[PDB]
Amino acid sequence: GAETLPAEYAGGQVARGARLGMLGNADVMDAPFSITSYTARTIEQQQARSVADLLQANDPSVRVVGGRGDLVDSYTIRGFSVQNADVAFNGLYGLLPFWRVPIEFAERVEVLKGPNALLGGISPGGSVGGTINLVPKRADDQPLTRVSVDWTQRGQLGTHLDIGRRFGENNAFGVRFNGVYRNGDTAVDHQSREFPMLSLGLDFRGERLRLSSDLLYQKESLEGVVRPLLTGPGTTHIPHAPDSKTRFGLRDSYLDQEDYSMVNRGEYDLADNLTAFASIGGRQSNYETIAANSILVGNQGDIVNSLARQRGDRRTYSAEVGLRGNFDTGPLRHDWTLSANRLHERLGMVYAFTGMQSGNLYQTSPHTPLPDFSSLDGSIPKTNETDLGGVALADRLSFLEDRVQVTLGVRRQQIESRNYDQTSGARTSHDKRHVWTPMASVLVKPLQDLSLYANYIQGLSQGEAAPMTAANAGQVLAPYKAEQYEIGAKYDLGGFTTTLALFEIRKPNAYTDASNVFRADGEQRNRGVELSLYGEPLDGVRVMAGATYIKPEQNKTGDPASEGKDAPGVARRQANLGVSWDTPFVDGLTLDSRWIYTGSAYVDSANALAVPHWNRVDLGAAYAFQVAGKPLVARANLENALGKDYWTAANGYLSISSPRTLSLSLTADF
Repeated sequence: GAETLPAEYAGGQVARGARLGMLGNADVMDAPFSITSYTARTIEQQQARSVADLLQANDPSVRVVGGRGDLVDSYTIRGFSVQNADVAFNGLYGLLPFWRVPIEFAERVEVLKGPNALLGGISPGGSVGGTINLVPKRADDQPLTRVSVDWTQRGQLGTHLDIGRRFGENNAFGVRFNGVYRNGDTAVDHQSREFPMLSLGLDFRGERLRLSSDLLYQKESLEGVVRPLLTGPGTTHIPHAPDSKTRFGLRDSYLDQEDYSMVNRGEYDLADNLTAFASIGGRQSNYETIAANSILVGNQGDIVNSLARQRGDRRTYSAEVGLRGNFDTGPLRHDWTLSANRLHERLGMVYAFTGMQSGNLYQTSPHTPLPDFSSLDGSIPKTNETDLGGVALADRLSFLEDRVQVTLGVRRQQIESRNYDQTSGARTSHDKRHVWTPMASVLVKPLQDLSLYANYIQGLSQGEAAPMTAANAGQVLAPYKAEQYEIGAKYDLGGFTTTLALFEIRKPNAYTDASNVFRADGEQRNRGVELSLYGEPLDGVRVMAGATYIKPEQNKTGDPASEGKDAPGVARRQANLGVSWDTPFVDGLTLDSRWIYTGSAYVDSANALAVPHWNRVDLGAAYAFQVAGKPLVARANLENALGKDYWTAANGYLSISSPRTLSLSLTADF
């Protein structure tokens, strides 16, 4: 089935299948893309709380800008920025917590590398680096009553309930509830965090009919918000990163971020060569913050913090409907999908920038004045409306008993947004566009467990508005069409798998020329090679290793200083090594270690400002034992065990690393 949960691979850390958007789930060995699915088992073993926690620790292709002390995580994949708002939910956009996705309710977190506009449409934030997909927990036939308690430096106390029950004749119905409450001081100076979460995974399992509904409520409240460090006019060197426990932003910043959503999905088998599917969901996202970005002033660590209040009221609806079928034109099997999607968003977004307070990278900021932001009080007016919707047809041609697979598709994508000024209410822009966007893949299986593949596919981003400073101010440009070519090979030796991939991704780039006209005349050309090994190559020894190399070229700019230079915030070299070891010498004891490597990178387009490479080491331990007949598991996770302080580079700013962070938990199944 297209929505069948793919099985766990050897080792139980990753799965052997992942979603290919409108196409449904495909086995890794049948997918002409680089897909990785991390399992709930990994999530629980590493005590990962967010998508960022999981992905940066295990995946060679994914690095996190922002981080858990900040209000937002974003993800660099294949040398392109991926917004947390572009994280899909069973393939649907716009239904997960906007700024940072929690995963304690997640059965799977999947990564499809590279653009994928044919498979799932444009994503709302316009990301093209890759599509992260969450699969929610479902109720197993065997009843589950799981309670865990946990502690995290410095005083975060947590409880997590995971309760699953099936009812009705033949267990047709399923109910899975996750509830988390986590509250206390974080590991960063003068920061505390409250986090309630509630989730329900409901499903109906019928003969010709499958239904599901997911409800999520989540809220993150921070006292103290870590924020980027921006480069300044006369920045000549990047100062060395402060101690990660230091908090050099606005002392009395706060965040209150709330999201709740519901999404109903279903399938109906019209015949056993035809299935209809539909989804409809909505999300409310409430945003409140006062915080400051830090800006370098001078070169020896002085900063000025620039304060801001922001408020957001965001209302999103997201739907899809379609048919999946199959027939035969002789020796060719056709597996076709016709699919339409529709996203509509109403956004109220107000902001005011006031306050410029002196500070220093190496000093936790003192209590400082909060300017009066009373004007933004009251009702949040509407400032944006967005409507995205497309129709897509795709055909997977199988021949020679599935050893050769050719997939083709085309999508017509509709993009439409309106903007309204926050103070005056005036209509400032109405962008409306449509683009066709196709794909073609070929996958050949010379050996039953060796796949070779190639794909071509595109990414779509909405065009930018020319800044208020340019000779076409406020004009909204046509959408940016990214193009991916990829080839690679996957080899599955039973207990472990090796992959390789070579890709190029080209995408237009917008800047203002010498005539002060804003145009999309730049191009980024990212070519890369990716190597991966995962699985259980020895009994009780699970390994997840990988390495990436990319040349991220600014192969078309207007300036000789940046022409042909590296895209900022994209290291050329990155690597991950994870080992999980069941000790034959203690019963129930498992030890884990991870090494995360990120090469040097640049923050500026002329590449005059380099930040160093960095290394992170995690250590973990899990102890499984019985009391009164119940299974219990005590766990420890030590992130950034060496207490390394480092900058993660981005385009014009840097995110400070998180400190050494120990988390302890006890889990009991009743």
